[PDB]
Amino acid sequence: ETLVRPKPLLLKLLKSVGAQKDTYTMKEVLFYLGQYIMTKRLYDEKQQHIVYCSNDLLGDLFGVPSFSVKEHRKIYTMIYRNLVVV
Amino acid sequence: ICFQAAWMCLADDWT
Amino acid sequence: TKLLNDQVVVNKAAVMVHQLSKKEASRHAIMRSPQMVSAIVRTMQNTNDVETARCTAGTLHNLSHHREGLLAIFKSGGIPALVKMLGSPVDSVLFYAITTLHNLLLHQEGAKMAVRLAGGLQKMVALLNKTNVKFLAITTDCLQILAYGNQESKLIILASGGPQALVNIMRTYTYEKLLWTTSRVLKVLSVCSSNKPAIVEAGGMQALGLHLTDPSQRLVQNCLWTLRNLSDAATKQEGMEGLLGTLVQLLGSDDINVVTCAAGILSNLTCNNYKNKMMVCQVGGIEALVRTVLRAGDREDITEPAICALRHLTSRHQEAEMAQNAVRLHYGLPVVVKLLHPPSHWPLIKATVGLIRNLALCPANHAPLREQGAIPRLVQLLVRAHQDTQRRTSQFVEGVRMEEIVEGCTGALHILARDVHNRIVIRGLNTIPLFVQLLYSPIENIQRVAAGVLCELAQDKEAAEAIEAEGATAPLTELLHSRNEGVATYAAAVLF
Ligand SMILES: *CC(=O)Nc1ccc(NC(=O)C*)cc1
Repeated sequence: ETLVRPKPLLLKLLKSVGAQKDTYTMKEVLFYLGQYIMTKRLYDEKQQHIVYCSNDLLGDLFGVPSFSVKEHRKIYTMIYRNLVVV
Repeated sequence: ICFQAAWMCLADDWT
Repeated sequence: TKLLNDQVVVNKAAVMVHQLSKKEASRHAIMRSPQMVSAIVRTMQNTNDVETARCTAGTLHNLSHHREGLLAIFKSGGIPALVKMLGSPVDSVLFYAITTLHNLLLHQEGAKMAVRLAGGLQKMVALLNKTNVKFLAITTDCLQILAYGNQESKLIILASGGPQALVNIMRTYTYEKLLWTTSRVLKVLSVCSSNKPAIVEAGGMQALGLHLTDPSQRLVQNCLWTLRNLSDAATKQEGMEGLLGTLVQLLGSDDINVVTCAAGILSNLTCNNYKNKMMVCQVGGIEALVRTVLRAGDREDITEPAICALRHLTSRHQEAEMAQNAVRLHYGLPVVVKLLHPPSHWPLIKATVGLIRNLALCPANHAPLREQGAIPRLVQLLVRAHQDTQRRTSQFVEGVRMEEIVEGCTGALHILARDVHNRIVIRGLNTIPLFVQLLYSPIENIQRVAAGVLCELAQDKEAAEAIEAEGATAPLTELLHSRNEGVATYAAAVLF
């Protein structure tokens, strides 16, 4: 359990799926992303490791046209910027 | 589920 | 003395008694004298005047430096009156009352009880807001005479706001005999854990450790044996960039009782605050803790906090990747796994597996963890801890929950199962039967990593055959509604 507030860009991702708070235990952040990418069907049914976040809001947070879920540290870096640090 | 398994496995770096 | 047995003449008679009570061979019969001391005492409290209240108690100190006048004041009961004259605005009185009381707390039994009965504790703490270091140093000593060997007194120092005063005594003055007596007082108020949150919450620990250069070796130790206890509240406190730099530098001091203490704080201070465990990674402490385990050896009191601290640093923050890499660039991976082997006890092994689990987060560490012989040593203890839990039904021995060795070892095998070569080792040791026997465990934390380690094994088509031949059709099926979300996610992942 670790509390930290997301930057307003990411705060709209969790609002648009079912959240309303500001202080997230750094799990719901991933959780409501695990529903933002799973509901809109943003992956590739052949090889679902890849997330096609092109013409979509998710491409504005992580840069990049596409990426892989197995690139753990690359996506975690994309978290700590849309997230309040010192 | 192939995306569900890998993404849940991404959440294993924070646990 | 018939003088005393009489508000204008006591101003006179208490002078010549002050004079007669400085020569040690001429003050022999002025203390061993009955009524004279009795008539004083009460004309000190029931007084409006100043030079009366000054010269009244002005002789009480002069009566009180031989084993005669101390008893004459006690036998005539002045020890509950002099604590009324501990709120006197006359700075003379406070230096004629506190100086008097301090003598009654040296060679006088029966005063330690009568001072707490009268109410001097809540009075002497209201006096630690002065600036005359003579007054601060004497009064703080009186508080270490009443607190040592008494639990009912330490709590009276609590409610009196005593904890925070001694913190700002450290935070301000530079006089050692003040800072040492204050450290003498601050420990005995921190050995029992009802007196500890109110110390750190007043900014305590970042003021005790405000002494890094001070050649008073009976003071730095008197500050480090305090922080080792008060660590339970710094888990949420912040603003310690000047203490961590002090502590992380002391992981190499010539004494072994500071390496034991400085590491004992960093563990119980990085436990779950995102910044401090990201601060020692910004001062270069991720290395100094390694070359501290390299220094210890078979001394568990050092490695366990130096591992738990290193366990806290290698997971769940931004600067965690260098914490997982730089532990091997400084040659830790050989010595890390060699702590699992005997004679390390369960507390260290628990922290040791937990580190390796976090150490396997980085991909480059997968093989040097494999090549150093860690995969067998995990199941070598995963089987002993598991088969001990069963023979009890279908509890803390040497301090461990025992079942944490099951979650810790299975959770560390699940991360290393990401590497394909390690799966030939995890399966090549006949552990698919065991991992399935953990899906039935009533504990929530054990089912996740067990359902997760099979999912990493099942993606090998060959290894998926054995699991289905294990009787794994109901465990990873009845877990499909697990409130603990992770259990159902992997259980369905294996099923498919
Ligand atoms: C389709 C499928 O189940 N793929 C699969 C994907 C990922 C993983 N493991 C991790 O992501 C850690 C196992 C199996």
